[PDB]
Amino acid sequence: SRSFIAAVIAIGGMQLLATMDSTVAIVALPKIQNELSLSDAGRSWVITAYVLTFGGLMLLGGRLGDTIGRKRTFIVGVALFTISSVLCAVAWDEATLVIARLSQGVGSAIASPTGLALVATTFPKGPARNAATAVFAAMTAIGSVMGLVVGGALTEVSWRWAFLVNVPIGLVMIYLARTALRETNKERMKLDATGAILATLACTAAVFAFSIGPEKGWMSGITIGSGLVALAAAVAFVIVERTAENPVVPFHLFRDRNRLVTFSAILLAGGVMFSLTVCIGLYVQDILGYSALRAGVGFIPFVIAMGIGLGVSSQLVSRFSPRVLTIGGGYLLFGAMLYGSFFMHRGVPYFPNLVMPIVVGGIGIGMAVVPLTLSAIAGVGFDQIGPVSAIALMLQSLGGPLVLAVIQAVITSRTLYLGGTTGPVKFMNDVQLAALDHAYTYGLLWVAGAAIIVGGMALFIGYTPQQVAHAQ
Amino acid sequence: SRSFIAAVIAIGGMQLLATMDSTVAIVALPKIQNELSLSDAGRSWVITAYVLTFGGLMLLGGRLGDTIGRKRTFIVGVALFTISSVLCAVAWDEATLVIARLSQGVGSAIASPTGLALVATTFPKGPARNAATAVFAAMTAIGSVMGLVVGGALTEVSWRWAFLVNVPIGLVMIYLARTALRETNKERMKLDATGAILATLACTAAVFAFSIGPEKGWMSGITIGSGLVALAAAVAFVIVERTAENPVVPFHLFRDRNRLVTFSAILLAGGVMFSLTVCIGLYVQDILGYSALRAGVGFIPFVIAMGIGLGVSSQLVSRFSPRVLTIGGGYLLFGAMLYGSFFMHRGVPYFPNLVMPIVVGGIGIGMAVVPLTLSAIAGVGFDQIGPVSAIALMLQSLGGPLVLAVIQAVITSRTLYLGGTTGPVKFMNDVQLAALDHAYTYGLLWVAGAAIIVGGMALFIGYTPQQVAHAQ
Ligand SMILES: CC(C)=C[C@H]1[C@H](C(=O)Nc2ccc(-c3ncccn3)c(Br)n2)C1(C)C
Ligand SMILES: CC(C)=C[C@H]1[C@H](C(=O)Nc2ccc(-c3ncccn3)c(Br)n2)C1(C)C
Repeated sequence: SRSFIAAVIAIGGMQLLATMDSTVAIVALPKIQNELSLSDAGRSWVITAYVLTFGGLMLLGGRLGDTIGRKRTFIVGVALFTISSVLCAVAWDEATLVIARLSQGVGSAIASPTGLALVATTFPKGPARNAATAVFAAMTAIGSVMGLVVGGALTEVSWRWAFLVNVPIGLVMIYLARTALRETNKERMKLDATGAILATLACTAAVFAFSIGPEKGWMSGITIGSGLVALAAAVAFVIVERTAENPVVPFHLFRDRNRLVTFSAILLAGGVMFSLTVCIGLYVQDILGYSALRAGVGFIPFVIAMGIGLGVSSQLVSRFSPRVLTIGGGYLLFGAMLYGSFFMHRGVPYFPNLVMPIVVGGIGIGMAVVPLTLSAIAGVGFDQIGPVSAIALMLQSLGGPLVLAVIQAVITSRTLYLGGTTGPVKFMNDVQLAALDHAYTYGLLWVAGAAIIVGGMALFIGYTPQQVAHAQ
Repeated sequence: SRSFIAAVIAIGGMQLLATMDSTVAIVALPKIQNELSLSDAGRSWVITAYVLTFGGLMLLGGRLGDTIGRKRTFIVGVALFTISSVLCAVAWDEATLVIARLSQGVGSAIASPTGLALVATTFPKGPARNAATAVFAAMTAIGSVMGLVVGGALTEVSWRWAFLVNVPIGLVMIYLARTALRETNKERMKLDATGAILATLACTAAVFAFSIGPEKGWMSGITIGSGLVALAAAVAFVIVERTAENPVVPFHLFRDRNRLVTFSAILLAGGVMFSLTVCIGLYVQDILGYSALRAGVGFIPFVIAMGIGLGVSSQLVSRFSPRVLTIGGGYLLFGAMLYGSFFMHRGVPYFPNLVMPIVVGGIGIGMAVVPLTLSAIAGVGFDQIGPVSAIALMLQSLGGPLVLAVIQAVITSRTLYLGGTTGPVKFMNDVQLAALDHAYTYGLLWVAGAAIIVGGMALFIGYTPQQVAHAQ
């Protein structure tokens, strides 16, 4: 009872912390610019510092779990995250802020992968694993909405006070991490230093190239050089992993078609969800003119609906195949994305027009999330959960930017076609506002079209409700 | 008053009669084969003579209404259909049945397209036209189900009495149409005999080739010759229509993207509806073992649901665009088809596994069909409505076989994949029955894919509610 609650909260705390930090950091960018006197490059670098280390230290963090221990790695990561958040709060110049953000991203990349391995190992297959997966999914949304609310609330005094909010809750997690999580005293495995180094180099180079491409121009020497470095590092990693004991990423796993389909669905679904949340935030905080507080408190129905959906999916996964639940959730998600696409324009009441799509989509996402997570880590084995979980988190965090960039490009092209301007929102006339509203409602259609493929690829799962939701 | 009801029922009764006769002809084939000792070729000729005469002379029937008179043409078509129905029952040799069916199909082709023209040119734009369209679409399914019931319950004594049920219906049509509909009083036009003859012979050649394809083969010289003749006839028709005084198929109004998209949507939607009806009837009769009478009794809720959907759509079209209603109906129908594809197999109870999908699909079809046809008959002209209606009915009745053949091919391939057998379903064991059940449940997914492409392509309609459902 109490032990299970403590264990699931300790496992899910890292996702809550990371999402809260990201949301609060993105909310209070321009007060930071005013106080620190930063340029556009500094504004980009503040967010880029997190992503560089988050992406460049994913597989390594997944592998160190067997090298040292999962519990020790979890507390180490949470402690580093808290210390680097304190450094972010105390940071006085641009260099200190960048260093602190890089350290916090290092802690996130060393702590997040181990959470999925912990949820796989601590609880065996059965109802306990289902409930743990539901809690793990719910913590992310709860953290996102809470971070949005607190960041909006703390916009009146200073941006420094916002980072310190990450200190107490994290400490609580540490306390829980010291009690519920146990150690099996299993034999300690080794690490493939060459493969891990190659993977880290390739990931860091790719992330740096992707971030610096649009900002400094494409094919600007640095961009192509970083791309070539990433390609060479990936090729060397693939060559090395062919005959290396305890691979960083086992390629022979990806032969099964069930797992390939599941992972591709994970990538696409993560991209769609990230694009949806970014677009809805921009539309609510830009077009309708809602403040940060109202935008934050308007997503509580989303949290409640997603929790209800996750609970229902956890209850019903023990008898129904994962593809059925995935398509069932997608049905309501696609209904909401169309209702919003057709009957949303500036000047509509919140209650009868905006909250119902939120509730329907949240319920659909609640049913959709659990079966994919259960299928990803199904029948994997202890000595191999690490890389699978690391790849799952990597794909979820990687699908986002590409789809978001495509949607923003479509919206910009539509706005240019309607007769608007690409300037700032705060210096816009009525015609440009109408053009932007129509462009956003048009981009929702492309998001739904992407969801079409996301769901159609999920018809080839093949898993049965006896390999993911029963004991042994 | 009573005049409105009389007009709408008289207009739709031709669709009712055609659908009922087609259903009762499909039902009573084995009895005719036993009685007349006809081979498979005889049955194929019997089923295909009506199709040949219905497709070959459709455009001529739609065009002669302007030169002769719409009311007079409808009267003549109904009388010819009644006489042919009387002749069909009292037959002694194969030739008599063939010629009676040919005459009946000729009459149906002459009379059916004039119904939509009468709807357009008799009831002014507004609520009256909406109600007329709703009832016109409703009694098609009403006639389908009542003809299925009559054929099931009447073929237990004598097959000849099945073809004698059309006489009272034809008599009430002739009386009501003579009493209610009134003369157009328009100046008589002139007919382009050469173009009409070319189009009629091209359509006849195409239908004959399609009929003789499966019976003979795809390599036989007869099929190649028929196809070449059809292509040459189409070339002659299109080249002569360059400077036709009263073109049979005007190409000058096909420069509107909305109209072309609407016509393609009509084609694909009609194909999907025909395929779904045929497949569900075959599934109910073959696998579940239901009798014809039980199937007829079990589809009355489909009629009721379609009526409810039409009633709601007629009122809703006054304020919303065709796109929104079409997509909502497609949403409900997609949900119903997915539920059928997943949770259906032999041995299930009838009540909570077969009524809800039927009702939801009926509501969706009702909400979907009305906006499409109002879009089809919107803004054409008093001198070109006939050809437009003829093209609409031609595409609606032509889309069926094209997709039904593909669906049946997929079903047979899937059946052979699991290792079933080909032939009669009554002589199979449990293995082949299970294989064929899985094949039908798999083909439902392809029908759903056809529906989703239908909706995606109908997303580009672009009409305005004012031009379709607003008066003056
Ligand atoms: C051909 C076919 C069966 C289409 C199905 C799509 C679907 O079911 N689409 C879907 C399903 C699930 C998710 C999702 N969302 C968040 C997290 C995980 N999964 C998403 Br974006 N789209 C629709 C309902 C249109
Ligand atoms: C991208 C997009 C907007 C997809 C929409 C499809 C749709 O809305 N599909 C649809 C819509 C209408 C009809 C129909 N059915 C009978 C008679 C007339 N129309 C049919 Br088959 N499918 C779905 C709900 C998946």
